[PDB]
Amino acid sequence: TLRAAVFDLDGVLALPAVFGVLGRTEEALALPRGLLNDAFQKGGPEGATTRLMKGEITLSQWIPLMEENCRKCSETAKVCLPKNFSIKEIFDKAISARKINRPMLQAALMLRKKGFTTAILTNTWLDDRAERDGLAQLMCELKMHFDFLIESCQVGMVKPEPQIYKFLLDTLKASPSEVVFLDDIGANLKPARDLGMVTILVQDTDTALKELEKVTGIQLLNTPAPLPTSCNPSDMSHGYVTVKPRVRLHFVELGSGPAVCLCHGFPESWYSWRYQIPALAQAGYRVLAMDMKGYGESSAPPEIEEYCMEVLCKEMVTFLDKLGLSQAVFIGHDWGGMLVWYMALFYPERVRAVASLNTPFIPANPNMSPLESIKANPVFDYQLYFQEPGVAEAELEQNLSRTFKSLFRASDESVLSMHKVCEAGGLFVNSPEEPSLSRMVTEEEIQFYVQQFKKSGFRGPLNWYRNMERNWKWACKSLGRKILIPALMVTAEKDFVLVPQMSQHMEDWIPHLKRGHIEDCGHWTQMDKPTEVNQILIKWLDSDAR
Amino acid sequence: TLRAAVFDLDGVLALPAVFGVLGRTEEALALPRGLLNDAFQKGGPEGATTRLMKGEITLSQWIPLMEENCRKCSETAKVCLPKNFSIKEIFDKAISARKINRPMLQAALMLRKKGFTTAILTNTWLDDRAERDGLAQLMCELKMHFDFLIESCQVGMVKPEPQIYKFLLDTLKASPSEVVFLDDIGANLKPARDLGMVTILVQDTDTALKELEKVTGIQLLNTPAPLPTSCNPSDMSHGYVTVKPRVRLHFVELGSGPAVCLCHGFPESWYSWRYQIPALAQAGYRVLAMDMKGYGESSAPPEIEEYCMEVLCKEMVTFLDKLGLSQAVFIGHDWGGMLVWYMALFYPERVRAVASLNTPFIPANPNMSPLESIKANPVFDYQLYFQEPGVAEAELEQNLSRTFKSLFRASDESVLSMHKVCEAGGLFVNSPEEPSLSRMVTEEEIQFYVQQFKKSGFRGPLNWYRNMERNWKWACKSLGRKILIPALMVTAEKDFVLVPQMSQHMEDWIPHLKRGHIEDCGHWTQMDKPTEVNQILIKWLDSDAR
Ligand SMILES: Cn1c(N)c(N2CCCCC2)c(=O)[nH]c1=O
Ligand SMILES: Cn1c(N)c(N2CCCCC2)c(=O)[nH]c1=O
Ligand SMILES: [Mg+2]
Ligand SMILES: [Mg+2]
Repeated sequence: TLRAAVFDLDGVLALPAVFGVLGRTEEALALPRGLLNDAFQKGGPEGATTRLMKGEITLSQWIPLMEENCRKCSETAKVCLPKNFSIKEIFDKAISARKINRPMLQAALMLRKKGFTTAILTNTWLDDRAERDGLAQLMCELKMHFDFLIESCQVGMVKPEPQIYKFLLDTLKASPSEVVFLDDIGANLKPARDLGMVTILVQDTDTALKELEKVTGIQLLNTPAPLPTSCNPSDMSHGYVTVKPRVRLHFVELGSGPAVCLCHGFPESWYSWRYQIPALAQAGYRVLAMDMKGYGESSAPPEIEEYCMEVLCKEMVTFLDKLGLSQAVFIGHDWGGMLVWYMALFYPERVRAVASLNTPFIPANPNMSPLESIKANPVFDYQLYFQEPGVAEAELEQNLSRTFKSLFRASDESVLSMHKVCEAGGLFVNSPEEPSLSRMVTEEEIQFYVQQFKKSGFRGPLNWYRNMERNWKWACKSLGRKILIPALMVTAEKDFVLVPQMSQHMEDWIPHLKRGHIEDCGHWTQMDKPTEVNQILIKWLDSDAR
Repeated sequence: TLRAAVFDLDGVLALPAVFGVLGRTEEALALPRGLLNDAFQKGGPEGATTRLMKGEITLSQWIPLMEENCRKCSETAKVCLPKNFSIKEIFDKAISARKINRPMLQAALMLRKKGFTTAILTNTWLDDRAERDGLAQLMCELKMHFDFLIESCQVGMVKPEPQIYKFLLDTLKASPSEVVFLDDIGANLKPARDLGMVTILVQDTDTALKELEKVTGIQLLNTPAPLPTSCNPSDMSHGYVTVKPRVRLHFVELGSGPAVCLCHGFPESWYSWRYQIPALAQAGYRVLAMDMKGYGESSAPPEIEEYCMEVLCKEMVTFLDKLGLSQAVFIGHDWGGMLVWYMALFYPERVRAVASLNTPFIPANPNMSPLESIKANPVFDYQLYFQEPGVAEAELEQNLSRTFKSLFRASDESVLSMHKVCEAGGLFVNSPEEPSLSRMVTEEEIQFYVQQFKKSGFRGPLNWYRNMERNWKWACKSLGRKILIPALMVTAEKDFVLVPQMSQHMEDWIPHLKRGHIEDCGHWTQMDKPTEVNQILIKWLDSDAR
């Protein structure tokens, strides 16, 4: 029967509440108990604060009204306000003090995931203070997780007036007995209750979640640790830049602050960074998640040499130029990892910082041809399989579902040995027709990649492996150099190809190199361990790219 | 015969040159004359500096090599280097000291405009210093104006080695006698001269321009003040955001730093900001130039109410939300101007600063219906003409060329009175079939707008005028408020509709309002006076949005 959950903001989705800054201030300053609260509510439905909450006047216009209220209350209470008493100051601090109550957001997220319509209904104000960005940020971080946000000052109504609850019901398209509504103010519950809504009086969070959990019959408390926020492809800003006549690059873009350019591996997509994109934006960065050349909505010319590193890097430079970016932080995985190390080596003026997941930096060997080098590691045999134009294409294109469902698997779920791929005749010769779904991905996610690869298939992506000689000769030019810009290498314990030991000599070429290491993590790092990837990246960005 | 011009960077396109920081430093510090220069060149083709300029080693690797050179030179000159002597320090300062030599860039721009292929050919380095962004910025600002930039450290060759000039010729696809090449170092000219290139030894800029002007037969010196940099539509990053199921907004995006969202008027385009887009990026801002709803590559639903202010503003808010932007600066012109004032009034938490060109803020009159209000000004008659769906569409769509060529004219070139448009039967009933081209626009520019309006025509744009009652009622909600965030109103002397006197009472509603005023400037502000618009905006952004 319950179909919808509605949350207040102050004291429910965000803590501490401001009403409790009035109380704390009165104490701190030894003012009569309740004095500030009395000034706040002065005049009831006709007072300054209701005008504020209804959108009639802005925060800044209200501040001196509260001021006057406070003087009038202190005069009748026959006390003096303290020299330097300041409403602006009290509220500035209160508004910046208040953070998202994570357990409550997590319970709302959970209810939405099992099918609840969720809404935030709040008494709030039009904030024109110099410091208003703070609150704008909070509301953005919160509102994205909900079906609706109803704000008193946008609708001209306030809790507890009954018309707002009618407006709520109509927005939900639900009847009162389908709604649970949580608030920290009992008078605000009363009208919800009159209509027959389940209402929860929120004091400490855990008790309200207990009541919410009992009343919905869904686990909300003690639940396992949830994944980071993912990206819905059709809610993203999509960007397109032509870097030369036949080639346009596509990217998804989110957030503001230093530019951070994300470069995926083979055979992937911008969407491989779906767990990192909202977290890095949230952390104060401008994320640009690419489709690399050959993929998704980026161009995919047929010719092998279009995909050598030299050209790929020059095109990434052109990308910054057309976007008007003097630098970006470059973070890559797998092939995207090899590329960013090259950006570091050939265009350090354009790289604010560099990081790689899985892909080590190993200088080219000027004496050994890369083909020969490759034969020296049984686990790189798949690379030789990939050389002959057409062969890997036909296997990889034959059944896209099975391709992604076979590749994208956690380390304890593998279905492809990387062993003697050439001899076997294929990458999948000995894996199922219909693979089971990895714990790492939903069916919908597999299908996005399938739809992406329907545009150009595997020729462009495979081409990235078909320039071993050209990249070797180019890389040899850089053997005298070191990487001396900020740099982060992230190893993944259970990547059986890019093993962590392959990265061991990196400090000889990158002496100030920083590291993270992720246990129990296979090759598809970003989706296998998205929580730990995000922590290691944000911590490194904040300390080394900021 | 001369088809190509080639410029050096240090001492030609950028001043002061660094070689002249070696000289200045020796003086400043009372070291033997030439000592630093000797350490710099130590070892000639095999020395640290040639390795640097060839890309073998990075700037940071080079610094201690120069150091050692300097010690060895001071030992043989039997002098002491000064306590705290520091190469890193000397070059940090030198590299940040050096700016674009504007008269030289302006001469290159001019030669390119009359058909020269232009190139920058420079001895430079792979810069990995903590401060490398400085140089990255300079190179970006410079390189966009040229056909090629050839860098010693990317090609593995250096001036004066002859192979670089051969590489130059091949890049130009020109023969030596078609090339003028300018350098401040005579030894670098010598090989150009051996091949039969016109060469110019650059000491003071003006003399070299005199020689360049005589040798090309094109005026370069004393030329009139050029326009700001414009945008080539196909070199821009194009962005797309879906704000709700039927509506996607298109924008062009350039630069990094605080977000600045540009909102054009009727019947315009993102491209109306082509003169401001490169200047504001260059000034340290992230520009987002919209196609507003109804225009260009943004969606254009048929229904009138899709274009009322309330919906338009909510959709702009959604736009920030999906881009992950807590705020943008909003700068509008004409209709875009009315909109940004509404963003200021209804979402001040989301507006970092607001500016309008031409469009004043005039509070809705709660006693007078807006239709009646509109009849009160003979020069708003065109607004009534625009009400009847279909009528203005048919006139405006009939001949797109003539539409834009009639509208887009400077104030002394007008062809349409705004007088009794209804009575006359149209906006163009008494203007030419084939109008002449305004000084403000080239034929190509008129045609971009024509191509844009071929996608959706004039229904969506006209709709912006068809919600006078709905916007009035909405605007009445805001009559108690003031705008107290930073705000800039720009009047244009010769706009005969949005006259400057219409803005006179603005300080009653916006008490800290700043102003600029542009003389001799008609309605199409951004293109009529792009240089003065840019100065007034950058100066206001830098002081009020920063
Ligand atoms: C299971 N696995 C795995 N499939 C890969 N591939 C990445 C994509 C191309 C083929 C190899 C890897 O690099 N490391 C692994 O551990
Ligand atoms: C010449 N002129 C002019 N055409 C306009 N229009 C803008 C576009 C819609 C019709 C009116 C104006 O607002 N001010 C002017 O001075
Ligand atoms: Mg509350
Ligand atoms: Mg020079």
